[PDB]
Amino acid sequence: QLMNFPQLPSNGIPQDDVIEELNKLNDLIPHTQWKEGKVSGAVYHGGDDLIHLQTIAYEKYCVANQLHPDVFPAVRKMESEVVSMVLRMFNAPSDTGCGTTTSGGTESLLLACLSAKMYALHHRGITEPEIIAPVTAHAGFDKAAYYFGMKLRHVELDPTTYQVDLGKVKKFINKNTVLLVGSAPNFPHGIADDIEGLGKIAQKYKLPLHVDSCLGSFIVSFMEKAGYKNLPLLDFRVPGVTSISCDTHKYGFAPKGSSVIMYRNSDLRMHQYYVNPAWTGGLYGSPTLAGSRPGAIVVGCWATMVNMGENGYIESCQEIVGAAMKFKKYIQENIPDLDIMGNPRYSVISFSSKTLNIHELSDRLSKKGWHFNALQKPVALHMAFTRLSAHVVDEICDILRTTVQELKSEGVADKLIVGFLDALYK
Amino acid sequence: QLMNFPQLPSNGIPQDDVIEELNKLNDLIPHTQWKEGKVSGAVYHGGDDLIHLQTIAYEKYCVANQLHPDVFPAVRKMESEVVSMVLRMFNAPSDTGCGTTTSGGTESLLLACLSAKMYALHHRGITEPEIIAPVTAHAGFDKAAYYFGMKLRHVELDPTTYQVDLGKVKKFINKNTVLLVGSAPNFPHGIADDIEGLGKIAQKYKLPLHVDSCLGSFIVSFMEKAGYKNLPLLDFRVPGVTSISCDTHKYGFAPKGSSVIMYRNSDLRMHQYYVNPAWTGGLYGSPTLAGSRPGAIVVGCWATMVNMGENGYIESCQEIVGAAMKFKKYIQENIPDLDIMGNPRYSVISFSSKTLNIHELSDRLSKKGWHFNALQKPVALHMAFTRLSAHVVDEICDILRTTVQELKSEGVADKLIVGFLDALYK
Repeated sequence: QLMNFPQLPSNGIPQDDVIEELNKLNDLIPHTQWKEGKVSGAVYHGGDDLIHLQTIAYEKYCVANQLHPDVFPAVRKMESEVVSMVLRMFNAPSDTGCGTTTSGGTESLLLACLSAKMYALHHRGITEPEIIAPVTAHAGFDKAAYYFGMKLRHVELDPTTYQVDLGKVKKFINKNTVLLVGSAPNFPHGIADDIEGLGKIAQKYKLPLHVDSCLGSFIVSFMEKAGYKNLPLLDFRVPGVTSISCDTHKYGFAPKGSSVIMYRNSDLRMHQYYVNPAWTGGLYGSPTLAGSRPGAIVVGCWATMVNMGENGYIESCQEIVGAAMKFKKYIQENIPDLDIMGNPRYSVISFSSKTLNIHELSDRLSKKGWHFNALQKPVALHMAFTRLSAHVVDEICDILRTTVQELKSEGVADKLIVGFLDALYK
Repeated sequence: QLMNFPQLPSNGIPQDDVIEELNKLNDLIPHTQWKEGKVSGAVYHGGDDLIHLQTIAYEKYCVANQLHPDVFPAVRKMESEVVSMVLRMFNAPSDTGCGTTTSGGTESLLLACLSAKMYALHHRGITEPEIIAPVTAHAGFDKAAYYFGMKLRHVELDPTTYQVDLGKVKKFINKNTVLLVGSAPNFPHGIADDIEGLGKIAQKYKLPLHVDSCLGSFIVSFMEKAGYKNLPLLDFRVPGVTSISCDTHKYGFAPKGSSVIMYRNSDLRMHQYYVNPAWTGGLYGSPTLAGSRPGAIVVGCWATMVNMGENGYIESCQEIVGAAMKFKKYIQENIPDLDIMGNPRYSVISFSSKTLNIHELSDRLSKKGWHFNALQKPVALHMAFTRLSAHVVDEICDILRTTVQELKSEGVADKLIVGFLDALYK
């Protein structure tokens, strides 16, 4: 049995008695087997070898804190490089094309939102900021409206392609609209909204255009280098594109808790910064929303991108997307009871069904240890393909079986969410 | 010479060619010698042995993501423990006394602010939130007002004790006031504001009381167990105390990027959470402000607190504070040209001088490789004692020498800060 600690021990336990417990924890208390590619997301690589790299890199820069460039210059140099490499993947202006680093993919979105808020509030003085984005967007956009007190307006989609209706959005352009969003790809259905034709509308109403490539990251960019044709534009080559998010801790396989927000020029990110010279403790200047920052993490991110190179994320994209498509084809050819959502061109595959109760089906799967992300409006579920789940041949026959087992069988919910949040500390 | 990367390499370089570069970086590009205890802050421990622990712990839980408790349960169990141990250090109600974990010490402050904003906006419906705090507070409080659009009102201090004037604050109690802050200790001067007598005023105007112990962390709490007398109350034993911040990545020696925010009951933190069931991608529920979170970091934090135990942070407090006091005494007995700021009872020591130009003095030191935090209003400087700088006997004779070398010698600055922020990516 493993020992728990309601409070600090009388005497500190040796390092040896610790790692033993660090293993007792992994070995004992059961969990979802991500190592066996049974989770849609969470772990995106899992390679014992890769982990070891970012582990020793962690050790080298364990104390690193981006708050102090004068003390940790190498970390500064490695960030300027990371952002630089990511900028080239999305073909940002080699001239004014700047960028910045963030923690989670969520912080990246909030910084693009704060950028537009304090921008339109500087060139238009909008006292009532208003952000508009697809319903298929990410909760990261729904947070910004809550925190910054902005007005978030959801826009419905095209029932056929499941993309975004570029017409309904026009009906929402106001004197308060500060930015328009285009998830590419979105989290729910993994389908890139019309971006190539969205960099034209942005130019019309002089509004900032943000692309939520947090999920796409190192897949969408390499779709072209992987040898895939008929692919829209999802980046700065689209003149109407302002900012672009990208999670390196996702499909970059970088240490969890590392993403990047990009811009077309510096005067934009200027509005995402915080400046307070008046402060007595000195004169703060957070490039992001955080004070002290985990230097090691970004270093581990820098090391993976080099160890992988441009050739790595190709053999990565080809593999991941390769499986996602094989998956899609199998649930079309076989498993006739399922319905693909739109035309997933990438590594994320979504689907639904009116013949079966998808809600119960999900439970039938989770009971077998396989966890698909449960969706709503419409009620569905998907599988974000990772290197681990890239061993798909198994869970294709698995889902068919489960579907075979299905057909062979004759109020304010706001208060509930808070409950399982408090339950994370007992 | 070290190789730089404007973009991803043609072919990924072997792990071996990476760690070599990871060392070339440390070895080559010069930096401030924190290992020699020449930095007031940044690195708080630096122990090769300790680092190794949190390094292998990192490896065990490298993929860990707090977004998925069902996948990483051990991380859940270790967080519930961490918060639990920290709660006991500050003597929170063993009944309703709850808590939560955060990234940087900054996020912890913002969550206490959002807590009060969405609280007074729920029980009083205050459309114009108003936060009041000492000028000696932290920039973390100045950020919340900027992001959440709250009104931050600074309050001056007592010219003699350098604490906070509990009278001037009374003159600011409004129908918009949502919380009062009490830095303990503050960053600028490392002097704990009157908290023992501040838990009485909080009860008067039924306002939430937040203690910024982000800097004090594992020092203030252990001041009593270290064998020190005549110590005010800086925690929940003060009935008027609502929330309390604490940076574990500071004096806890935990992996950088880990702090904790505490409450007296759950209904408080309830307001710091984010809830969005309406979201189509599912039903988000961020306990903090972040999406995906670095599980490894909190695990490394959990491992240090156990390896240290309650006996570790005593031999820690006794050592750190021991040096800070020896430092203070030496600049009083010797170095008659300096003036201690108030009565620093802890590990942080601040001072000033009218005889010498402190600004130039700071430069004289930084030129010798010794970096003290430059302060303003009043123009001064301090030294936050870490385990490394806890070898003080040296830099006491160093500062005297530098002072000896001193006396032996016959517009909108807002636009400037943004400059050195953009310069972090070239």
